[PDB]
Amino acid sequence: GHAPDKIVLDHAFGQTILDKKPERVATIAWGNHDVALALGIVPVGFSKANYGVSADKGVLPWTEEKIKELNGKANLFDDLDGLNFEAISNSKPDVILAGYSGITKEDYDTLSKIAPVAAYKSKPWQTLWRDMIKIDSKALGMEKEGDELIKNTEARISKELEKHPEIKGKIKGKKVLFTMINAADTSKFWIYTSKDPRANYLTDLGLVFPESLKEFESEDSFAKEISAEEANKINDADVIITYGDDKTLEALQKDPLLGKINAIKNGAVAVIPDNTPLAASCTPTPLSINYTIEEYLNLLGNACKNAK
Ligand SMILES: O=C1CCC(=O)N(O)C/C=C/CCNC(=O)CCC(=O)N(O)CCCCCNC(=O)CCC(=O)N(O)CCCCCN1
Ligand SMILES: [Cl-]
Ligand SMILES: [Fe+3]
Repeated sequence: GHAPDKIVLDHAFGQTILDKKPERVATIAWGNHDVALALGIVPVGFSKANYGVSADKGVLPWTEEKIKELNGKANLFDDLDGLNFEAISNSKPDVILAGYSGITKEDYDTLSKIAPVAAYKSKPWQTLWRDMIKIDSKALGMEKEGDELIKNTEARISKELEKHPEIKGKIKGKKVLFTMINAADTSKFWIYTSKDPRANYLTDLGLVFPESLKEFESEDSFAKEISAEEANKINDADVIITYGDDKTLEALQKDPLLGKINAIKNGAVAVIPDNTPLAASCTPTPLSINYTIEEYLNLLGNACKNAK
């Protein structure tokens, strides 16, 4: 029969060429294994999740669910402390997926000696969920199936919003900032920029970014650390999203500086329970979205009710 053409990947570290569809697939960093799994491929090895589950388990629920539905088993790399090059070698992969990753040039070179690497396009950790699918699925020789995975995922998002008309209308057009605010040390906090997939995902849910975000937008990173003394700059946000717990909101409202911020003052804050599957899903994968989007929308919806 007719064999597939060769695959040319243009990424941040140059170019990667595959001559056939890889049968043995390794993935690293975050989420890339879910792209392979959503395409019906069980990886010969992938990185332990360093967020959302105990280190003992190391695998997120939607990821584990798909694996068992494929009658496969989870082969985890012991790489919570950093890339485990030997473990990757032992898996004998034909390709290494890293479309969403923070690997360095040094990392890429070592990995490429093991197997062809699908790296990110621009800067570390600056890959949006659609682009993550595009990169990873192309490297698997499943570019066409990848475009259909994107289509079906976009459809799942849209249908879920349609299931909750009140929430959809409530959050539509609301100005949002995804942040990391620690109620313990409120002297400074993080704001994730539009280059970050967990911020971009919010625009898929119907929300928009305030114009103040542009000031913090840059080529540097996916997140910007700003002082609490500059908190007035984000008064144009209707709703603020941050990781935290059941004591976070009240602590922020009682903060002398942060408590003056409109969204915080109004209670228009979506607190995502830190180190839970829900929290981990905020940087979306095709598997995570289907698993958590309804719970996510309920938090966002409740926060946007307090928005003026
Ligand atoms: O390796 C990660 C772990 C979980 C993660 O970083 N998160 O942001 C999820 C919520 C984090 C929880 C508690 N962690 C830490 O608070 C520290 C600061 C932190 O993670 N931030 O996002 C703050 C801006 C970052 C510091 C730059 N650090 C890096 O560039 C690493 C990737 C980084 O910190 N990025 O956020 C890119 C993310 C790949 C998403 C998940 N992979
Ligand atoms: Cl509703
Ligand atoms: Fe982070």
